[PDB]
Amino acid sequence: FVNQHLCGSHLVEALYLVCGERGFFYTPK
Amino acid sequence: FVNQHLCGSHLVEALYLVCGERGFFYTPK
Amino acid sequence: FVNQHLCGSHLVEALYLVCGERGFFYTPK
Amino acid sequence: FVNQHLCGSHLVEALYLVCGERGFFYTPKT
Amino acid sequence: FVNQHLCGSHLVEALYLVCGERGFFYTPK
Amino acid sequence: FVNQHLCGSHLVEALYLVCGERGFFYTPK
Amino acid sequence: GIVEQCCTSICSLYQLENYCN
Amino acid sequence: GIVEQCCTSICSLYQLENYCN
Amino acid sequence: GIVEQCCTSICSLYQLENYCN
Amino acid sequence: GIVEQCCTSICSLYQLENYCN
Amino acid sequence: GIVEQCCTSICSLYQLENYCN
Amino acid sequence: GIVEQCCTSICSLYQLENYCN
Ligand SMILES: Cc1cccc(O)c1
Ligand SMILES: Cc1cccc(O)c1
Ligand SMILES: Cc1cccc(O)c1
Ligand SMILES: Cc1cccc(O)c1
Ligand SMILES: Cc1cccc(O)c1
Ligand SMILES: Cc1cccc(O)c1
Ligand SMILES: Cc1cccc(O)c1
Ligand SMILES: [Cl-]
Ligand SMILES: [Cl-]
Ligand code: NA
Ligand SMILES: [Zn+2]
Ligand SMILES: [Zn+2]
Repeated sequence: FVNQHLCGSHLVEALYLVCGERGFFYTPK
Repeated sequence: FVNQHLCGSHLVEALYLVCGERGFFYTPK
Repeated sequence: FVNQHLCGSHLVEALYLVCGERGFFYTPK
Repeated sequence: FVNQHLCGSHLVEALYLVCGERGFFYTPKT
Repeated sequence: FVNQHLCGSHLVEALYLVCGERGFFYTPK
Repeated sequence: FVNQHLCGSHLVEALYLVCGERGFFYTPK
Repeated sequence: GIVEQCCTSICSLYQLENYCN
Repeated sequence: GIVEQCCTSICSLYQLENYCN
Repeated sequence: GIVEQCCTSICSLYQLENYCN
Repeated sequence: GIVEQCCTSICSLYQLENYCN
Repeated sequence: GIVEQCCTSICSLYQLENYCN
Repeated sequence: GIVEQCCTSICSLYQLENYCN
């Protein structure tokens, strides 16, 4: 639902910063 | 490079929205 | 309502991306 | 260009906050 | 809570804009 | 260009994440 | 409108495009 | 704090300005 | 346009208010 | 997944790192 | 990579789709 | 200041902690 959708947008930003050069895969499920 | 860092942050948010349930991979490498 | 405020912030950014050169009106009401 | 694209993304968020309940109109047309 | 975490992320961006040259302190406690 | 404004916008969100409950201080100096 | 429709359940980008000018 | 004060009811710009330096 | 007016130099709150509905 | 794990309760930076490539 | 391809010049949402998995 | 130190060369999350309270 929308809450999970909003949370996910912030999660990918955090991963971007935390993972740096390593990169990351984002799998919502 | 900070300009690339900033661009990357926006790219990740664009990918999150465009890919949806499919998810995406962000490998800046 | 703050939840709606936060939802809107994200809607606005998605519209910016999806609408492109067409632009958009954000009319909460 | 990319710079204007990045700038615009922030402009819409500033307009969202500035305008509040009134809402706003965003057009990148020169 | 995550809702609080999400709300805070937006609050700091709003403070960044409203405070301008004055800057601000974000003290969640 | 508004590069310094854009940079600060991202710095603030990164500080929010990095600093947690300690919070942070943002001064555009 | 957009709020009633998209804050309640997830709108796809296609659905959001409806609100474009 | 600002969280308790602005995360349920929307704070106006003036209310936010109270947290500026 | 707004990008021309606000992306080279920063726009004031008053200048951004021009675009509110 | 990361949603289930981190959208109910807050994940630290260290825990998010668990999801990096 | 996506950086070289999309930060040097703008990528359409259609081009960004290449990075969905 | 943080702008002088972090807006040309990327500050590591480690470096950014210098600006925490
Ligand atoms: C992209 C987006 C943001 C917020 C709500 C939605 O339904 C969709
Ligand atoms: C602008 C803003 C963001 C988050 C909560 C608020 O009350 C106000
Ligand atoms: C990106 C941005 C935000 C606010 C004012 C501006 O002129 C530009
Ligand atoms: C940084 C962050 C964002 C969203 C959810 C989390 O648990 C953590
Ligand atoms: C949507 C988006 C963000 C940043 C760069 C791009 O080319 C495209
Ligand atoms: C390129 C693209 C992807 C998804 C929805 C759209 O309206 C456009
Ligand atoms: C995380 C971040 C944002 C902006 C500039 C930096 O050096 C680092
Ligand atoms: Cl949110
Ligand atoms: Cl930016
Ligand atoms: Na690895
Ligand atoms: Zn940006
Ligand atoms: Zn949010």
